[PDB]
Amino acid sequence: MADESSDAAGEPQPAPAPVRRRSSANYRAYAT
Repeated sequence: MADESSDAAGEPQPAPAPVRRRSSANYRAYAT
């Protein structure tokens, strides 16, 4: 494409959901 706005004019991709760190950051802090 020529313009960088084709992302919205064409097919927009679904945003990935962020993972929580309440169990991954507290569990890794005890080991590492």
